[PDB]
Amino acid sequence: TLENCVFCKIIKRELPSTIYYEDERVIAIKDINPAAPVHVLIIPKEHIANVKEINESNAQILIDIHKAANKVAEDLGIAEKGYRLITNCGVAAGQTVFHLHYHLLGGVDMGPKIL
Amino acid sequence: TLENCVFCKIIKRELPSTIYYEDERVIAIKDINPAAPVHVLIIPKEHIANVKEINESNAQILIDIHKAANKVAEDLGIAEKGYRLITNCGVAAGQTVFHLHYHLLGGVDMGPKIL
Ligand SMILES: [Zn+2]
Ligand SMILES: [Zn+2]
Repeated sequence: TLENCVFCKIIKRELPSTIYYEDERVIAIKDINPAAPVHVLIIPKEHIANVKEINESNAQILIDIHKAANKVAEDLGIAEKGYRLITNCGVAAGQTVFHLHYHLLGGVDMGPKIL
Repeated sequence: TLENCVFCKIIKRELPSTIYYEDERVIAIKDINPAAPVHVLIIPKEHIANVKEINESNAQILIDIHKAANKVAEDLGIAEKGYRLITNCGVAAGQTVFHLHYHLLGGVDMGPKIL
């Protein structure tokens, strides 16, 4: 855990959340400034800055991350039409919370341009 | 392999490519219609439609995928400023080639809006 990390705080129940999935390794929460009708953040409980810090010792968390993305996509009714997953590394990529997460986005036709 | 899949063809050398990383499980190639100065597709050799088909039996490929994304991000000089990874499931999410891949995007400030 990092003292000053909003997601770490959310995990330890120092701030509120809307939690769509949870276990000892990962949590999935509602993004409070959604960029699409369904916008969930899939967050590993271990504080790691972004995917640049993933390596041989911790990489299994990617599995949990994608597992929970799929389960939540089903639970929230976007799985069949589909969805986008995004993770960012660094401020140039738009990262503003430096604790690894994927954005699960869905419920609107997002179309051709990915950027 | 699927007969009619462009990426499968690329892998079997029936079409050309610019290949930044390769082993028996994964390949990373240049996107020929780049959406950013660096735009690489990270593609598992096994033909799977998108991440909705990832499950307990095949999920280890996510690791290879993120490993190669990181190595290529370093090789191409975008790792330090950072980068975005994107994968899409379904036409509503903008998927047009139905063989699982991540887009590795970098070399330009992409900023706040992820969609
Ligand atoms: Zn944290
Ligand atoms: Zn294929």
